[PDB]
Amino acid sequence: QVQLQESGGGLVQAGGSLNLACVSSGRTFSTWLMGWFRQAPGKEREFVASIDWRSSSTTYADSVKGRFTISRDNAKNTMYLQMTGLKPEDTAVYYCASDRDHYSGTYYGRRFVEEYDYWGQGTQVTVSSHHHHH
Amino acid sequence: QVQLQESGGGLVQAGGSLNLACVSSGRTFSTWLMGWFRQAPGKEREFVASIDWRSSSTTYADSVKGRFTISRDNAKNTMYLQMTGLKPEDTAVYYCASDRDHYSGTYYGRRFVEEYDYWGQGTQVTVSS
Amino acid sequence: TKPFSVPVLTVEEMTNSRFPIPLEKLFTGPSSAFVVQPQNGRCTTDGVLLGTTQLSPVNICTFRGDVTHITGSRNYTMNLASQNWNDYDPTEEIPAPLGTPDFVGKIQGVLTQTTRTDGSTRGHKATVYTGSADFAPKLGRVQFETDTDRDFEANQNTKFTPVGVIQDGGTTHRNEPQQWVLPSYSGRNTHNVHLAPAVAPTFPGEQLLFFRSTMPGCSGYPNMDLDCLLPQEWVQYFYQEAAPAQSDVALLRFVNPDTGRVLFECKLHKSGYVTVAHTGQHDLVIPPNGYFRFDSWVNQFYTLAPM
Amino acid sequence: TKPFSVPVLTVEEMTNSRFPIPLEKLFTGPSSAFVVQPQNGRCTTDGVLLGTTQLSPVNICTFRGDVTHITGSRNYTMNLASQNWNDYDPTEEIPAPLGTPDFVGKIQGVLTQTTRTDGSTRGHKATVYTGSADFAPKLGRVQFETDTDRDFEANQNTKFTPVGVIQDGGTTHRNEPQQWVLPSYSGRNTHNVHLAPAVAPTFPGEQLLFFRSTMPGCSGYPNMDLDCLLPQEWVQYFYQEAAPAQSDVALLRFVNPDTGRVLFECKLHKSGYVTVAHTGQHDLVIPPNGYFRFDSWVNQFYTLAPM
Repeated sequence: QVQLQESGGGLVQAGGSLNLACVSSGRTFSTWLMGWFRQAPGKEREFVASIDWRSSSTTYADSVKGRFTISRDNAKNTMYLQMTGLKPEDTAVYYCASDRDHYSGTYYGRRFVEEYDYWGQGTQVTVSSHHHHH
Repeated sequence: QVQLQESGGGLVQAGGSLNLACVSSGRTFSTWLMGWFRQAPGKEREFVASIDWRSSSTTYADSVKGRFTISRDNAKNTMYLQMTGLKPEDTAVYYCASDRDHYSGTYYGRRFVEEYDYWGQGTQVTVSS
Repeated sequence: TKPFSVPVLTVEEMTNSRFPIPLEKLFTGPSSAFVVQPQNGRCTTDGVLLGTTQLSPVNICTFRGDVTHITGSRNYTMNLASQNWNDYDPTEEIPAPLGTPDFVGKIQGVLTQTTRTDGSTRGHKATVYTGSADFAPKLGRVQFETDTDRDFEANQNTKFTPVGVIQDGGTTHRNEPQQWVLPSYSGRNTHNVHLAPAVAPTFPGEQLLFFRSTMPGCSGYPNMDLDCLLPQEWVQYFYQEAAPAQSDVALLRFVNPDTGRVLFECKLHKSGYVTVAHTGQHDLVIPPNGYFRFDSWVNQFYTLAPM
Repeated sequence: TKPFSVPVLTVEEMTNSRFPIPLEKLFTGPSSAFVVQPQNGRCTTDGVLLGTTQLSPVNICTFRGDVTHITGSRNYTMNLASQNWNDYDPTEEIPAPLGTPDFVGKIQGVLTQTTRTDGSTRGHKATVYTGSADFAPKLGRVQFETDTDRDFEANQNTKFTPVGVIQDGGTTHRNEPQQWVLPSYSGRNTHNVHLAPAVAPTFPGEQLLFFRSTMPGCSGYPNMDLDCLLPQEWVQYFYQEAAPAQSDVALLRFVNPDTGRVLFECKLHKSGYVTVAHTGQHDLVIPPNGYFRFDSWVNQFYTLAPM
């Protein structure tokens, strides 16, 4: 009954910026806590950012604080993630997720993956170093 | 504080009658559960009857049903035990008692001596043969 | 006629009426595969308690009485008193003693006992299986499984406090408890009596709205979902006010108290359950940051805005 | 201005606001020897919550969060979340997380935990000593003694459900728990902050009226008397109604519903406590077969009918 579709993001040079978006559709409810996650091939899915339905409480992983900005527009059913200062470390699939059980931006388990109940297919972000793989 | 004073115990012939009374004094509260107990020398105290503050529910020990009747008058601050058809087994000291914690005439622990917190000094009933 | 109204506590601030735990969210979805006939948390909007429903939020799934040991076992039979220590009369027109569990499962808790001769006390882990043949609260008889064969005394006040539920064995996960399967209140092969009626959406395009908690788990992989038709505070409020029902359906509004935003619409039925305009085979969960507000009396044909 | 009113449930039907158990009676007597300063069940008549008082009747003396095992023992430290699973903010102008126990004693219950990956559950006997040096709820940390040293995972939802009090310090002694002794909320050798004030009778010829329950005993010979200043249902009602106080003292009357008789009179004070006209050195216990009825506002100079 729910599909989250994230867009934006592709290939960017080390130091560049991107703007991700995530659109909600289906039998949704506006109070759901939402956030951003990322996963690289062969690694574990990790928390990136979260924000409540009132934009009251924003949460950031230590590895993205200062560079990233999470934002929410409920009337457009869209969540945003403005990324700056991208390093090759940030190469991953970026997923938006939503927890139907919780609304508080200070919900103490808001960084755990298994607490979120709806997930998008993800958008690929690739940051290329000045020194290419070989 | 609370004083419980029971009266009306004499000596009687087997098959006789007796009307016990109990008067409550002091810091009583009109809604406490009340009842009658008895104790013979060398034996344990045993429940006899009980009745709520509204006379809604009467309770009797099996060994006295049909022969005894329990009665309560709040306006006189008095509880009565009408006793007929007495036997020598009825010889004991009879105690008035009241439980400040409960009100219901069907409190499932109403037959227990320990549930009651105030007591009379006792009236002596002796039935000879 | 006294004006009808609904408590203004948020869902987050209210209590499940089928187990002594706080409410955590709202839930709506298809219940066509079940008979939704809970006995606790049943009350009319004008204040008539139904089923096995009483007023205390903590006297739910609790047991009180005295216990008798079953030799060669760690099991105890509890001869039941009512929730206020009155004699339990099996002829009262109720399915079971008020507050009796209304679902099949193994409920874990603690049996506590106080000896009135000296104030000595004791507590032991205890489990009651409301699906067992010896589960007969309507007859005044319930069996508990404990961890001792000696410590409990006869003819002393005993209380069961519920904690959570368990699932055991090598069976499928979340097979147990079954929250929509009423126990046999009089034991094996007997019919239940004086039940609150089953509920189901009537007007098409509507489904039942449930006040949901998560029962704590004590062992295994249990199904900890517990939906109730009315918050226990709503049961307390309707009984107190006893406001006459101007119609069969009260229209309520779900309002976030910080924003004042209206988030959805719903129908409170006179017999004490809620329907919303939700459709399909999936479930919809609603965070508990809102309170219900009575706006006007309507009838069962009022068309709700889909939520 | 909304008219003031009190719930019409009898004492028998209401819950203690300092422990999740039903009220059993009323109690009045001299309390000048104690400092009566409980932090739960604290609410003004216009609905301002005080101390650590929250709205749920089942979230009293409960704890929620995650646990870290203290190596070399069967003990666990619980890093606390609020009762609604939010991050606990120790900088809130409260003495401790809302619902924290407000008395020194040994509280027995169960620690349950759910693993969020597979839904596996577990529960263990647990005791919290609210007088222990590592009882620091205001700093976000509480210690439990359990019956295990391995079967609890880190970073998983964990809950403590209270059951009763135990007693193994002075054995038969009724010297514990001590219901009028506040814990050191920030731990050993710290001072409490933002307390709800202590209460005492002001008018000559008056004493405090208490709403009394008996806590279940789980071991030994505990002092199970628990007196609260307000039923948890009154806290709930005042918080919702939020009716302005036209006077510092509401005049209530205790009425038996089956008869309509007034059994006594009492003053409900704006700050959230009750006094009666009673002045022996002897205690008076009142069975709970009655409700309270607001009749009119009066001044502090009103002379109540003695009981």
